[PDB]
Amino acid sequence: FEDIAFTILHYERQGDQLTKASKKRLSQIADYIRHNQDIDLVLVATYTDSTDGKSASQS
Amino acid sequence: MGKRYVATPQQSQWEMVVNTPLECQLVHPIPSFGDAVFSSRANKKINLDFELKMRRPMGETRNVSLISMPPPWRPGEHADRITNLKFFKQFDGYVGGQTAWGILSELEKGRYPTFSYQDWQSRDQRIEVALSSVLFQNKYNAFSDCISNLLKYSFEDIAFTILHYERQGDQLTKASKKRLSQIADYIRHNQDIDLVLVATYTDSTDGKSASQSLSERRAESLRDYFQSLGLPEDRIQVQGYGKRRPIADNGSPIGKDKNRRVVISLGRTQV
Amino acid sequence: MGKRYVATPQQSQWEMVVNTPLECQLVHPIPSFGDAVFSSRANKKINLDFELKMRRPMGETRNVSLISMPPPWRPGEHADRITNLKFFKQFDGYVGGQTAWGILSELEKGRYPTFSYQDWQSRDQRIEVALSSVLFQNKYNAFSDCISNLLKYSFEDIAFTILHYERQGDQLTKASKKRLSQIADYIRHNQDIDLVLVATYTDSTDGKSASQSLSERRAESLRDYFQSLGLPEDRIQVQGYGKRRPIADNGSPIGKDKNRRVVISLGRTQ
Amino acid sequence: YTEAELIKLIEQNKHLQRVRADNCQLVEDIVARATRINLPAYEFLYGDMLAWGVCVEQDVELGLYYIENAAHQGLPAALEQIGRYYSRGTLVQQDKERAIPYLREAASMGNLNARIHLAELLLRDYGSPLDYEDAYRWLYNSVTADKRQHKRITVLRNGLEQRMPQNVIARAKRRDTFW
Amino acid sequence: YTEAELIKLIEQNKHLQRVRADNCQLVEDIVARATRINLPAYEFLYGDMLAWGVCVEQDVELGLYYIENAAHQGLPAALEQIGRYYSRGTLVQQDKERAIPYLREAASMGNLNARIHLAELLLRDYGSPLDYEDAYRWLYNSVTADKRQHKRITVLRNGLEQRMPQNVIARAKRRDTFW
Amino acid sequence: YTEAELIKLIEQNKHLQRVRADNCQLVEDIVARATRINLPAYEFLYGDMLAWGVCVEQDVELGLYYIENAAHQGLPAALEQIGRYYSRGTLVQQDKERAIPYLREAASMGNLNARIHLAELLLRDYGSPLDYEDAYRWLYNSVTADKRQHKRITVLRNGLEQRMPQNVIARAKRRDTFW
Repeated sequence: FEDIAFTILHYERQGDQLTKASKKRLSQIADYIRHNQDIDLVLVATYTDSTDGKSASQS
Repeated sequence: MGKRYVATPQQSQWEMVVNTPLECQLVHPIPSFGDAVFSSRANKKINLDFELKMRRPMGETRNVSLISMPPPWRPGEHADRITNLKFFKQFDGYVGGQTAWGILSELEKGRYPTFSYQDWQSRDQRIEVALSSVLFQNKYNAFSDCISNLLKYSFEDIAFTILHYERQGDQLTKASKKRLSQIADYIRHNQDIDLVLVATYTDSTDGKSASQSLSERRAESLRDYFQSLGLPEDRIQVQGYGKRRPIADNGSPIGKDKNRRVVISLGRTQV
Repeated sequence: MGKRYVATPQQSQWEMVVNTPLECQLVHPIPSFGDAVFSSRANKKINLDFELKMRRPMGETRNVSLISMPPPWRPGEHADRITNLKFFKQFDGYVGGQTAWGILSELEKGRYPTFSYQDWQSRDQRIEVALSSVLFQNKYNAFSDCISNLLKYSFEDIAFTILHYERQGDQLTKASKKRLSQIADYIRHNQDIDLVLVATYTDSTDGKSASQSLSERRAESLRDYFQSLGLPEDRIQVQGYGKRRPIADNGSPIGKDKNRRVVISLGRTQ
Repeated sequence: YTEAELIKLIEQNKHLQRVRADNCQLVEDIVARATRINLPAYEFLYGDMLAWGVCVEQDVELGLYYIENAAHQGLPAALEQIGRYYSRGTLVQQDKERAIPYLREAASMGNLNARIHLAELLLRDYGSPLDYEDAYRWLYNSVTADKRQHKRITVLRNGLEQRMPQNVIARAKRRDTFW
Repeated sequence: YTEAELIKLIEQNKHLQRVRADNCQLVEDIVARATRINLPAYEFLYGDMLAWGVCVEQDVELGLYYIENAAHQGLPAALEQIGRYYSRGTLVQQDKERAIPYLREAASMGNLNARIHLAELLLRDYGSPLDYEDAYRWLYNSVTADKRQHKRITVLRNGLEQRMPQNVIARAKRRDTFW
Repeated sequence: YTEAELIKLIEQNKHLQRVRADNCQLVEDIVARATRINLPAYEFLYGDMLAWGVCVEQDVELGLYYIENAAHQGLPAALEQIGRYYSRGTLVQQDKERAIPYLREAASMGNLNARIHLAELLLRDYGSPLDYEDAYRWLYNSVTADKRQHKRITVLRNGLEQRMPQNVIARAKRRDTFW
């Protein structure tokens, strides 16, 4: 639980999909969650680059 | 009396786990210890991995002795020392190069490849791990048949390919068709590729509009072909350039032959 | 001890895999090792290739010894040293020339051709590979019959052909019809030929329109003939050049006959 | 330059000398053509200039970048340049086995120097004995007027033949037509 | 301060020196930005100011809280700082095995200090071999301009190489890895 | 040039000498006729001009291409030239066994040089006895005015006669053969 409790994932330059390594880490998280019933809270904080507009970034 | 992990003649079994033109895998379960895995993969060069996978991972890095011990039912035969390896902590034991083929050879002769080392999980006492040669020959024949049917090239060998088109029509030359067939075989069996760049060009025979239209036509034909191979649409990025950006002298038919080309680049990230 | 790869009399079998007027292929499966393939191909010269194909490829280039060992059931007979070969890395063993015929001969006498060398996959130890003579005679007779029924020309000998027409008429000369029959035989027996290029053209005796008409009629007759052999219409190409592009001095009787000619060019997908 | 003129200059390995002779007036033209329209011949010329600092300031990293840009386009000379750089260790770390795939494509394109260097590397045990057949084929079908290059190709062919069964040599010598 | 300049100063370990050089005139702005807007750079800066008591009073718990919030949002320097605090016992009870995950995450994000410290901890048996590969990978494709740090990185790379088989080493050198 | 005169000059091996004697004034006409009209005599002439680099620049590949096109259309001198290039290794890699078919076709069309060269190659074991008959036939009914060449032809005829049975010799001397 100490090794996966905090995870930071990255997105591809164009698209709404995660990178390969980020999908692998998400699979690790999913395995640990699906096998552990004591996990109560999940905090997700997505945020993006400055390339798009502020409304577009928020969307 | 120390610990000796070997499959008894009634327990010994060999299995072909992976039998595909991209990988061959032969597995011997060592009872109460783990597995011994022989893995060969498609490549330009001879390669074989032997991996001793343990249920309880290696506790400390130890010097291991590989010997070709005779089985009990072979009196009057001495043991041949093969080599000394190093097994690393929390990693599966690895033997490679000619030594893995030597292990296979010593199994083919009815002998037991024995790894002897001091086990951390065993109060640092010496233990033996032997591979049984019972019921091995049939599976060795199947493994060698699989090895004979391995593709003779890896992904590195099809990553960047320049194909050429014929002077008349929209069909690839013979050599280009052969190389495309190689790419098709590997893609058909792997499908892991995440970047397929198809940049098409033409010669200087047609007008700019006609050359651009023809190049885009052939690009989209290749894109449809790669989709038929199973790759998702997103990974394919086709682009037609027409007569623009020649690489050769268009004043000679040889130059026009060189200029009617398509560049296919395949990219993947292991991580 | 040593590793000897040979088929026991209960395991030894010989097969004629390819039996066509363009190739002959006699195959002997060596158990646990691979195949031994004798191949003969249609050609103008005597040719035989022996390939020791191995399941596990050759680890390193090694000097190999070819001996004619007697079988166990022949006491009192000694072994004859045949020759010394070299087996190369990641390649099948190849024996050619007179030595392949000699291997076939030593098999005909009832002996075992034995290749001995140090195997890289076997901890650099000496191993033997033998070809069994059990059940060899009938397949050797079939192999000799197929070699007898081989075409005496290869793709290189017919890929470019130039034929001539008679002075009066739309028919080819005798020799040109014979060469066209040779081409038709090779095409009908070879499925790898993809392209046929026909370029008829004539003498200057007739008018330019008449020359073009004759050339095109001849080209269409040859195209129909090539269709009769089974090739699809999208593969055959035919063009009539009339009296243009003369290769010989028009005006001389021999020159005009030279120019009254067809070019047939084949193209294969090997 | 038109482009065919520039390509012919490149093929003779005189493009840098040509730009030197013209007193470095083509500098901005070359830069604009290379980085704006991405003409492969101009890309290779700009990459070479950046690599050796001819009429421009030297930039090895960007020079190799533009050489690669030209190679991925299909230029026979950029591919051979990349392969030779990897094999010799010029401007990059020496790597023969990384070089070989580049040299192969240039050799298949018709580049004589790529064929010769590929044969030299294969005869030095820097590739599996599965690239030998293609190298022998390419050398066998090579035509040249330089007697030195002719003798070199012949010797390399003999060297390659001393490692092949001669059922592979015959297969390399076969063509799909009479010519 | 702009966010980018503050981030770059944080990476160089001169944010506190810069704030001192300003004679602590922007302290109110820093407090407002950290507490209300929750800007990770300002959260890290405010946490360092509170923790070590520069200009502002020394409030160790609150400073560590704001550093942990900067880490929450994911500032690699914050993760590295918490890791080295745990590993060296600075303001916290020394627990290297607890330090390991923080350093690992910071290294995976691209912090060179985290990579070197994590490799040093692993070479002292404060983790597992199941990290070496990644750590080795992170030390392999890392570019530094300091000759001393370059030598240290090479030494740590060799130290890790002496502990993994050729299979794992081959896999480590042959993977997509960035930052 | 007229087509007939060019053909006769090609057969005498004086087309290049004639073009030099014209101080290369018709080069544009030769290029236009070869490239556009595809006249076999002009294709052969242009190929020889490009290959050996007389007046025009030396482009070996393109010259051999145009010679091969002249051969495509069927100029016997072009076939003989390609055959002797392969047999002697001139501008191409020496392959006598590859030379044999070209020489055979040129001889069958009527080229005396091809007939003599083919007989010489066969007498060096560079073919098969399945050719001797035809070659012998082609050497039997061949008329030359040069006493040296006549003696050479007779010598080659005797050399071939020493290798075939009386049945095949009788059949060879008793066949319809022209040119």
